[PDB]
Amino acid sequence: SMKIDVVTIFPEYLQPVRQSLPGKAIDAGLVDVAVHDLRRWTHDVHKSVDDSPYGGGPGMVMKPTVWGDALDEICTSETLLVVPTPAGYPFTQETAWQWSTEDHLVIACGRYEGIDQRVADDAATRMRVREVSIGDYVLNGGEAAALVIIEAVLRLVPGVSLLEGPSYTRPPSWRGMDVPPVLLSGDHAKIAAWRAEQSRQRTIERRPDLL
Amino acid sequence: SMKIDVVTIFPEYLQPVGLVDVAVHDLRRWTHDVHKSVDDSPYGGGPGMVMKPTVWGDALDEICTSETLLVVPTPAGYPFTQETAWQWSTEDHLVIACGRYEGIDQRVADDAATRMRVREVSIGDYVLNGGEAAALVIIEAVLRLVPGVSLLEGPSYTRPPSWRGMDVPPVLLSGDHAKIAAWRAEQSRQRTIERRPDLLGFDSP
Ligand SMILES: COc1cc(COC(=O)c2cn[nH]c2)cc(-c2cccnc2)c1
Ligand SMILES: COc1cc(COC(=O)c2cn[nH]c2)cc(-c2cccnc2)c1
Repeated sequence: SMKIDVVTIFPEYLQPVRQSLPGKAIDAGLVDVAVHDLRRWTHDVHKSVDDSPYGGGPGMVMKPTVWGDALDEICTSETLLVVPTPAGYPFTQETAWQWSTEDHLVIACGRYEGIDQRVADDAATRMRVREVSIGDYVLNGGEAAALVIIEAVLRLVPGVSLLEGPSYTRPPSWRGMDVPPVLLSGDHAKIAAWRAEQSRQRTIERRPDLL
Repeated sequence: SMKIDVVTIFPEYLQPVGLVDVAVHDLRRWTHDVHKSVDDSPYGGGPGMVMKPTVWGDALDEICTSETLLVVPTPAGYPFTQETAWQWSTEDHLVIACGRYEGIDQRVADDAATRMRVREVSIGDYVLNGGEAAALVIIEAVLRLVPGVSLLEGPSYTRPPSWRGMDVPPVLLSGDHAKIAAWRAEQSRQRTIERRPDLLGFDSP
């Protein structure tokens, strides 16, 4: 059973996740994903979520007073607070496996230049906090990263190396290209060895970093 | 200016998407029979189903041209990075083919590559149920680089200068750009070493 809370200034962006949830998983109480508009915790009539950076520079920084109030209300001592950021530790399949057993994830979606660092540092004095990157590219905000994280974790919750090689299905011949005959051979030891070699060759060509 | 076509059996997942136009297409629109079957069991055995080449071939025939960059997200792909985003930001036409089940028949990409440029790419070393979330990541990373639209970044701070008894580092309040530039450098180097030693050419933990 897992609760996921997402905090964002674009709550509609998280409409897809709540759709893709099977009804049976929700009714068996195995999962609950809730999305919260950050501006609910703003203090001023202009609903400000950001301000200029100390020390100057580009972009605005999200306000600690607003985030602090939000996390105070949503988090508990048992919460795993997830903060997507290009500056984070790498989020990998290992990470997804580990988090799939958590009772409560809270994902803080940041925008612009980032979130005042005191938010995470304060939170870390009473809960577990993980700043993570889903990849070495830059996005405008953490919302797309939240979708990726939610999907990678929840598909490892029951009910909710080398690269893989090519897959084939019917028909045996299509636009002049035949399925590799070994796959139709009924020699399953040989098929396994062909697939292993396919995997080795693909990994050398595409991901030599994994060797 | 850029056109992006996304092809998927779950088009409503792409809802959270005039310098660019983005169109989303239901792959089932190119099936011929009632059940609208898009997948079948893998030749050679294995787990899960494989998307059939026939449906994909018909969809891509209509949607792509020889100028098209066909993008296929897959955990088995070349890495999609910021360099990739820069490269694709000047393309006229991206088509993103979103797979489901355990994958797409390899002949779809192989056939496409006889007519156009094809890129199988991974957005990271984790596994998703389908390419749709990866498509959203790729679209965001690329569109923000479209004309008219290393080391890890260190910590950022804004007002107030003291919050819950936690002070903004004093150098950031000093107005000394040289001391500030140097402090930020030491922060970034320190963060990179700790979190991403691979970026500086060191062994991963
Ligand atoms: C909370 O701090 C953030 C968060 C994000 C969104 O996450 C990603 O882009 C990401 C997550 N894994 N890989 C990339 C982006 C920025 C940002 C944007 C532009 C310039 N500088 C910083 C800052
Ligand atoms: C077209 O072939 C695919 C595509 C995808 C979706 O993309 C990603 O998950 C992804 C993209 N970058 N990093 C990860 C997933 C699978 C798949 C799923 C489960 C088991 N095995 C394979 C296959």
